[PDB]
Amino acid sequence: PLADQILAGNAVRAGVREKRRGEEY
Amino acid sequence: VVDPFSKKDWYDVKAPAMFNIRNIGKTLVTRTQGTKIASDGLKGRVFEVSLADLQNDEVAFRKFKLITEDVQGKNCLTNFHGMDLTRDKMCSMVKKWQTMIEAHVDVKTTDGYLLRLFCVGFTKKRNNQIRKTSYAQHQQVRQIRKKMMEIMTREVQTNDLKEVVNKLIPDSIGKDIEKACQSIYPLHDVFVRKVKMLKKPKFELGKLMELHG
Amino acid sequence: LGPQVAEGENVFGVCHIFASFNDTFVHVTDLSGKETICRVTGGMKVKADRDESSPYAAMLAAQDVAQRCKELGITALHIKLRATGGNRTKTPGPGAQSALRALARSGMKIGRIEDVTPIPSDSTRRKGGRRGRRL
Amino acid sequence: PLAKDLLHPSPEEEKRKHKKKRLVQSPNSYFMDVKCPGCYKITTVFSHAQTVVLCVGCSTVLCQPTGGKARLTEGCSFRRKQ
Amino acid sequence: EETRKIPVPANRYTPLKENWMKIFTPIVEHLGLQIRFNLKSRNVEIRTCKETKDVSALTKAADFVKAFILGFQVEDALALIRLDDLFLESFEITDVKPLKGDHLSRAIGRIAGKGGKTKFTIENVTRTRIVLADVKVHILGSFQNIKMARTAICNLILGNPPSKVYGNIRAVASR
Amino acid sequence: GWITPSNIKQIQQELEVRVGCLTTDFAMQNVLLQMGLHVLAVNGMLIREARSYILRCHGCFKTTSDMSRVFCSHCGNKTLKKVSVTVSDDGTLHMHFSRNPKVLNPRGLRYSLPTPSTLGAGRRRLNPNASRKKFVKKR
RNA sequence: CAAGACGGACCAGAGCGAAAGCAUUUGCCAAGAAUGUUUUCAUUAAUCAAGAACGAAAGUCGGAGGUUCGAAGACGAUACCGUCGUAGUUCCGACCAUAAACGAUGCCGACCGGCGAUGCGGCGGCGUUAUUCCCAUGACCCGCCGGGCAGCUUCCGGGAAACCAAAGUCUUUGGGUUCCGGGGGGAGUAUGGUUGCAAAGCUGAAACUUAAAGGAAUUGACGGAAGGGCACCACCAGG
Ligand SMILES: [Zn+2]
Repeated sequence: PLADQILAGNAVRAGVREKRRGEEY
Repeated sequence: VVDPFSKKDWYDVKAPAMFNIRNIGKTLVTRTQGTKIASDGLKGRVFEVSLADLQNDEVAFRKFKLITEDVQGKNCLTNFHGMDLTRDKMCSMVKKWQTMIEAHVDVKTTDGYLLRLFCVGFTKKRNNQIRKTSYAQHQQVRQIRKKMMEIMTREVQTNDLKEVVNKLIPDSIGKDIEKACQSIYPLHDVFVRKVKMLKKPKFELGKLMELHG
Repeated sequence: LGPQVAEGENVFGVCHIFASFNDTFVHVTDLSGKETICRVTGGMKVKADRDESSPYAAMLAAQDVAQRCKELGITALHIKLRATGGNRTKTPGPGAQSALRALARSGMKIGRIEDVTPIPSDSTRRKGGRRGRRL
Repeated sequence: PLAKDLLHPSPEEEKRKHKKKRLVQSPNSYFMDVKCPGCYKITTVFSHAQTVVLCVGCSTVLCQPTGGKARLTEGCSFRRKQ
Repeated sequence: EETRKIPVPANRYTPLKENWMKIFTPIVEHLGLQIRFNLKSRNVEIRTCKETKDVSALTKAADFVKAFILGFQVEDALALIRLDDLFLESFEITDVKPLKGDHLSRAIGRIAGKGGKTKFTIENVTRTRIVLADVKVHILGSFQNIKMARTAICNLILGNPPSKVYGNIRAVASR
Repeated sequence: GWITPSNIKQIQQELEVRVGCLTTDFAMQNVLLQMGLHVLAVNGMLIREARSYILRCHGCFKTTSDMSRVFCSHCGNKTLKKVSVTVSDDGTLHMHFSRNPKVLNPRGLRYSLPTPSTLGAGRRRLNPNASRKKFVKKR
C-alpha cells in the first residue's frame, strides 16, 4: 500500500541478525 | 486607518412567494453618505441559488439566477433572471456510446420577457439492447430537434411567467419531451439546461408585488 | 458585526478558491458576489516564492480569512473551486484542497461545493508551441 | 468442403444465395393481383414497383414505392401469380 | 448537518459494487459518518450523524470515495484517510502539448511502459500513486512527490525515452 | 434507505425453542426450512423468510447454490446463470426467473480460438468481436 | 458591451470524399456511393506518354482585419526558460505545386480458410416497448443477402526473416496494362532547357573515388547499475 511504503520509509529497519562471537569437571 | 466594515450594514434578501423557504440570505450593503445611494447598489444584484435551497424534497442540480432591483428598508425584493444546471450534473450526463442533441430558441412571453431557451437530450439504451452503442441517425436528430424546439415554443410563447417558472421547478417540459420524442428515438434525460434573460421591458411595481404576494 | 440573525440561523457567504499555478487566492464575499469580505492570498502569508502555491500557504490564508469572517459573524460558506482555466489546466490542484481542509478545521461549515473553472467551447492557441510543455 | 455437388445444390441454399450468384440466376420479384377494397377489379402489380400504381376504375392509390418492395395500402388484398 | 455527494460514472459502478464492504466499513467505524449510494441519481452521499467523531474530517471521507472514483485502489484512498499531507493532482496529456490520434496513444504507452513497468517504477521512486484515464492522469501523494511524478510524466510525454527518465528519476530520488 | 453505524451490527442477513441451529450458508437453512425445522441465527429471534441467489443451468436444468462456481455440474459447460430463491417456515419455496432476453442470448459466445487472477475481470466480460483501441492488446 | 478566434465534451476497430481533407443551428443550390430493379442502350471497356483539374503547412503579390499564439528581434537569467513582440496565424482575389502527401505496399479482373462484430441498403420472423399502447410505423431482438471500414484465428501457400489471406495462385516461371530500380559516394550537384514576381519546382550528368553500403530478427561478452549477505586482515565506541 501507499501508507505502508511511506511509513517504511519513515522508520528504521531492525530485527534479526545473528552475530556469532566469543563447569562440572 | 479605519475599518470600512463599521460603516456597512445588512439587508435581508428573500425569494418570491412561490418558494416554501422564505429567506434566502443576507447581503452586505454600504450605507448612504450622500455621494451615492445605498438602494442604487441593489438595482442589479445577481444571486445564484440552488433549487434544493428553495424547495425541501426536490432535486439539487438545478440552480436559479435571480436579479434584484428593489429594496424597501430591510426588506429586499428579487426577480427572475435565468437558470442553469450544476456543472457536475452536465459532466456526469455526457456518457459515451450515445448521441447528444442540443436545441435553442429565442421566444417572447406574454409580458415582453424575451427569453433564450436551451435544451440537451440524450438517447436511451433499451432494456433488452445488446448493441453497445445507441446512435440516432442525422435525420432522426433533426426531427428530435424540431420537435423539442416547437414544444418549448408552444409551451412558453403564449404563457405567463408564473406558470412558466412553476413548470421550471419540476421541469415538466422535460417530461413532455421525453413523452413526445419517444416515437422517433427514445430519449434518456432531457432538460431545459439554460434560460437566458435576453430582453427585459420597463419595470413596474405591482407585478413584483404579485411575485411576493 | 453580528448581522441581526439569532443563534441557529446563519448567513451564507461564498468563497472563491482560485488555485492557480503560482499561488492560491482565497476570496470570501457575500452571496450576491459584489461586496467582498476579505481577500488573502498565498503570497501575503509566506515570505519566499517557492511556497506561494504551497498547501501550507493556502492553509494559513484559509485560517486568516476564517478568523476574519468569524469576528464578523459569517459561519456558513458556499465553495466555488476555480483553476486558472481557459486554455490551461482545468482542475483545482492541491492548494484548493488544502484551503478546503483548513476551512473545515477552522469551524466553518461548508455549503455547496462547485467547480467554476472556465471551460471553453473551443478557445484559441495555448502559451506553448507545437512542442513545448511544462518541464 | 472438398465434397459438395455443385450441380445439385440444396434448394434452401439456392434461395439463400444472391440472385446473380445462383447456378442459374433468377429474380427475387414477382407479379401479383391486387384487389382494391372499394371495388372488385384485378390490377397486375410488380412487387418492387417504383411508380404509384392507380386503380383503373377507382383512381385510388394502390401501392407506395419504397427502397425495396412496394408498400400496398391497407385494405386491399393481393395474390401472387404463376 | 452537512452532506456531500460524489458522482459515479458507469465504468466505476461495478468496481464500487464489488468491494463496497471495505468502502463503507472504514467510514462508519473510524470517522463515525453516515453514507449511502442512490441509483436514481447515481450518487454516493455522505452526511454526518449524531455519533460523529472529529467533524472536521468529513471532507477527508469524501476524498476517500473521490479517489476510488478516479481509479485508485481502496488501500491508497484509505491512506488518504489516514495521512493528512496527501493531495490529488489531475491533468490531461493534451493539456500541456497538442497530440492527436496515434501520437496521443504513443504518449500514453510511453507513460505506462511495457507491462505498466515504467509507470510502476515511478510510483516506487516517488512514493505516489498514478492512475491515468483515457486522456486524464491523476497523481496521489505529498506535494513534492507530486512535483517529482509530474516532472517525470511531463518529460515522458515530451518525447524523452523511458530509459533516460528511468535513470534520471532514480538519481533524483537518490538526492 | 440509509446506512448508519448503529445498523452495521444489525445488518448480517435477512433478519425477522429448546433446540436450534446456528447455520449460516443458505443450503442448510433451505433444507431445514423445507423440513420445517426451526432455524436460528446469531441474533435471538428465529428466521421466518430466507431469500438468496443460486445458479441455475439453462442447458441441463440443474441448480447449484455455490455462488463462486462458474461451470455446471452435470453438463459441465460455462452455462450457469443467476436465479433468485425464497423459502418460508411452512415448507413452501418459490423461485424467480427473469423474463429478460438480455440474459439468454448467444451474442458474445462464438469466436475462433488460438491453438493451445480476479484483476482485469471486466475485460473478459466484453465479447471479443468488438471494438478495442488500436494500440491496446488483449494479452 | 465590443472585437476577432475556434467549434470541446458527444468523437468511436465509426462515416464521407479522387486525394489533400471534413464536426454549432437552420435554409437554399447542385453532385454522390451503396442498395432495390422481370427498366433502357448494346460493348459503349481497362491502363496510362502528351495534355488538363484539385493539391496540408510554410512562402510571394495586391485589399480587409488583427483576439490568441508567434519565426526574426529587444530585455532577464541560465541551445534549453521567462516578459514584451514584428512578419505571419484570419478573410477575399491571384501565384507557388512541395510533405514521413504512408499501407514506407500501382490500377482493373479471376480463384484461394474460418469467425463474428460494425456502417449503410434490402428481405424474412417469433416477440418487447410509445404506463398489458385497440392493426401499421419508429427503438430494440434473431437470421439472411450486397458493397464497405476494420479486427481475431489458421502448418492455404509465400518469404531473407519480421511477417502477409496477400506481400498467395513463381524454375510446375506468360490475365491486361502504367510508372519505375541496377554496388556505395560525387549528387539531385554542375551545365543546358522549361515554369515561376521571387523562393524555387520539373528534367539532369561526367571527371573522380571506394570493397563494401544496406536489410531481417536473435542474443552473448561489455567498465558498469539497482537490491541483499558476511567480515575488527571492513567500520562505530574504544584500548
Ligand atoms: Zn448444466
